[PDB]
Amino acid sequence: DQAGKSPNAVRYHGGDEIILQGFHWNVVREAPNDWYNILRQQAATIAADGFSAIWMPVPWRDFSSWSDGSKSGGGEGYFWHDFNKNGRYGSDAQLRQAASALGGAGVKVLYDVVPNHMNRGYPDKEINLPAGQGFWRNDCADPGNYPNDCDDGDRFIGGDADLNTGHPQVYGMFRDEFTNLRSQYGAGGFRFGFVRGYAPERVNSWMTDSADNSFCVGELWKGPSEYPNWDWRNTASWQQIIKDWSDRAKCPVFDFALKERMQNGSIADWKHGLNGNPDPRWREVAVTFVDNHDTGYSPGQNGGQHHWALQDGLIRQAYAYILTSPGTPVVYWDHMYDWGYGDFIRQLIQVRRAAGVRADSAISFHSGYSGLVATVSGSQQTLVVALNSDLGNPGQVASGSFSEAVNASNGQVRVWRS
Ligand SMILES: OC[C@H]1O[C@H](O[C@H]2[C@H](O)[C@@H](O)[C@@H](O[C@H]3[C@H](O)[C@@H](O)[C@@H](O[C@H]4[C@H](O)[C@@H](O)[C@@H](O)O[C@@H]4CO)O[C@@H]3CO)O[C@@H]2CO)[C@H](O)[C@@H](O)[C@@H]1O
Ligand SMILES: [Ca+2]
Ligand SMILES: [Ca+2]
Repeated sequence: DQAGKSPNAVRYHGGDEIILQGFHWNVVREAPNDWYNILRQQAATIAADGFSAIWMPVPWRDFSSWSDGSKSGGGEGYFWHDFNKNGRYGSDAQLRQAASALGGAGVKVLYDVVPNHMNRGYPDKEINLPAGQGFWRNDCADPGNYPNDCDDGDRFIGGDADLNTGHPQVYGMFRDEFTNLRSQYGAGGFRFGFVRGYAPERVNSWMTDSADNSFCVGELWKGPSEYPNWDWRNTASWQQIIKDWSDRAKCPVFDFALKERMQNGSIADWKHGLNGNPDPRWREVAVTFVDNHDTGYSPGQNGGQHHWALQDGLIRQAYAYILTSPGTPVVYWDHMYDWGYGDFIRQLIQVRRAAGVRADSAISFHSGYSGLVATVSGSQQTLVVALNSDLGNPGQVASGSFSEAVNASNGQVRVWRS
């Protein structure tokens, strides 16, 4: 494991990580209070599969509950009331045992953190911030969903649970808990959620104070059409918007530009994600993914959230693309361990490592064929990747001598290495 910051000081931890999203939406309902025991038990496997890091669920306890007729949810971590670690995924002691086993197997533990809001109304919680002290967004006039005096980012729904993350006491609180996660729970980095809710610069401060040389990734899911008409972003590309956030927070960013193309464009169009950017400074900060607990399905209740899921017909193509390309890839728990894409992903992880593909490796796209044809310059080998393509052999598009590395999905997924 390579451990530094990028040339622009972005915290991509060497640019060589391969992350597993360590949970699905329905885990708290499917294996109540047992998740950490399960992960503890799977540690050796996760490490054997080739993952360098695991994205853990929010460790802060969440006893929330909601019902929207058919749909219902709560307890997943995103509506926490406390920093207490005895929540729906397991106890404090089990968490420590899981983190210790993962770390012991050499898998860095990244914690999902939600600074934007908290379960304000929760009757019994250890964190009680009164009103009238500027601790809350609604302590100030709130015209709509844009920054106000008590909150420099968007709000979550009504904004009534939004914290003034910039308040010295709120900043501090989070800052000490991050430090806590690092010293007592083996945290190797963080996943910042709902980054549109507070300033980018604040994530950099938190990273600076608590875990400067660690890995971080921020979730910025906000289209151009969501910015005011006068904002440069209202007319920017998805790439530009996420790139900008990355620049300010000094953290890699989830590639929603790639996700958007996978959903709305054809496969040839996948070259328009951040990870396909010709400028190394742009592609090395992209954290690529096929689906997460928000966009994808999950085993169990309601099929999970499935807000923007990739149809089954592009799953193998999608994993072949992120696993062989620039940016830092993330594998969703379910595709790996529930749905049987495990052996296929294991092979692609081995191909990526053997070719020495990393965050900044170059990528060149070929246009004389159907599908997506790309040449990836790994530090150890060159790969030719052909997805849903009429390409016949690697020599038609690359110089050198190639061997087959992967041939799946009836020739729809083909990978060759020099
Ligand atoms: O008091 C604040 C608000 O409280 C009530 O809001 C409810 C929402 O209506 C529910 O839909 C739900 O929200 C979920 C959300 O649906 C779910 O997707 C998840 O979101 C995370 C996301 O997974 C994650 O990746 C991340 O980065 O950010 C998202 C936001 O944290 O979790 C949410 C929280 O459980 O629950 C809330 C709270 O129960 C109320 O209806 C509102 O009117 C009120 O403003
Ligand atoms: Ca690394
Ligand atoms: Ca906010």
